[PDB]
Amino acid sequence: MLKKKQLTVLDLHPGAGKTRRVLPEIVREAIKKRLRTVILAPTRVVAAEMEEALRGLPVRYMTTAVNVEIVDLMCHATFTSRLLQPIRVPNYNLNIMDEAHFTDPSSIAARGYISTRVEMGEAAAIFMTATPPGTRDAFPDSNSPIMDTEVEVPERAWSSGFDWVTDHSGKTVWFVPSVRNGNEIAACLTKAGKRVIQLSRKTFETEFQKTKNQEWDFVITTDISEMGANFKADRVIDSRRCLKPVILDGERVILAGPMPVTHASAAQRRGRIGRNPNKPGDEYMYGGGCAETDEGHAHWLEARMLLDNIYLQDGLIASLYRPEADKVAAIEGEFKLRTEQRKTFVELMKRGDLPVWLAYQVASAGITYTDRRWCFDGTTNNTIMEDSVPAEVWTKYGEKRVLKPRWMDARVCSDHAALKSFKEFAAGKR
Ligand SMILES: Nc1ncnc2c1ncn2[C@@H]1O[C@H](COP(=O)(O)OP(=O)(O)O)[C@@H](O)[C@H]1O
Ligand SMILES: [Mn+2]
Repeated sequence: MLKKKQLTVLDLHPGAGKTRRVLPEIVREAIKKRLRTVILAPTRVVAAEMEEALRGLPVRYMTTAVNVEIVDLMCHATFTSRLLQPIRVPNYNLNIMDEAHFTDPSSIAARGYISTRVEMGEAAAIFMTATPPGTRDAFPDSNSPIMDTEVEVPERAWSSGFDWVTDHSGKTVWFVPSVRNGNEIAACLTKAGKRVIQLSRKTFETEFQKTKNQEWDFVITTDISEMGANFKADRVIDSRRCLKPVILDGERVILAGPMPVTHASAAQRRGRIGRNPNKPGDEYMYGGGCAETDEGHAHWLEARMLLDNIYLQDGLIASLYRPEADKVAAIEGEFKLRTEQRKTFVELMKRGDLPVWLAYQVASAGITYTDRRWCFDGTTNNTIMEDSVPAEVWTKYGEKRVLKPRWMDARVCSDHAALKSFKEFAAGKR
């Protein structure tokens, strides 16, 4: 697997031991061969788990998530961020991506960068995932048999007709299509006397610990838990539905759907259970079919925005990883920014915590990071609502204004927490 100019897809079925058994073997061999190696973990939670699997081995943990060399370990997003910034990144001879199905824009971009370096003959790479891009198998092998049942799954509060949900006496991981939908289901379950933990992208690294430290009956989670999150559960309830960010008329981003998940997403959701060879009969209840909803999904356009701004060699631009390259229609290099606008782009995404697409619109317009006039001078149909009335903030000048951004990205106000963060941004508070 370790030879140069080779990209290996390590696609053992879920729970087969890719992360805990195969990975340390790979690391020991890479150290013996003096290969400069990067290990890419999807989340800080997984990075901390990897330190336990890699205990003893000389690995530099480039994250504060690990309380503790020619092997570096960092998060997917950190790798892509460092490539975008002036910071020097080693030309790693061996690039290991764990949970390489992650569809975050930074993860897609990292796969494009790594796979291009391999294609140029400069490096080796190992992509670890049970569900490579394009998988059509929602029901892969597992360590113990799974009971699969197609069934109508509630997506709103319910009173009758779903007794099977609450009659269960084990622990359930329930994949919902959005934070707001999960809030409603959570409230309904809590009213029925269940103890519920909710997880989403921005709360995961913090709230996941409650699944170890607290008694719980349900974990209500968005698709973030598709990325190596381990639960001691015996049932998965899968709405089989997700929101799809879509760029409309090249001018705005909406959150379309909910709509079907990909086969890979469904397989990863189901793959939370059936992982213990000593506990057969975990249950997977699924509420819809699968479809290729990554086609036209904004994350792959946003990956091209990132990759267009990563230096590879002179003027060349890395391509997306071939199996996922057709999921976006874009002109190669069309998002490349000059030095100063690229710095603004990066700052809008990191400190600004704006979605990639929105950060690009602002930076490519020549706006500097601290200049928030664009948050207020949009068209009337770009007005953002809070509790059914136009949302308002005090500008950094002390004037109360309606939030009406020049470019509208639905992800800045899809839940209360997102809106709170964007209001603070519009006010100049970060
Ligand atoms: N902390 C742990 N202690 C013991 N076994 C674990 C632990 N975490 C995961 N496992 C088990 O180890 C096996 C392999 O896990 P893993 O390497 O994560 O599989 P994969 O990466 O192929 O999905 C699975 O059966 C999983 O349930
Ligand atoms: Mn794994």
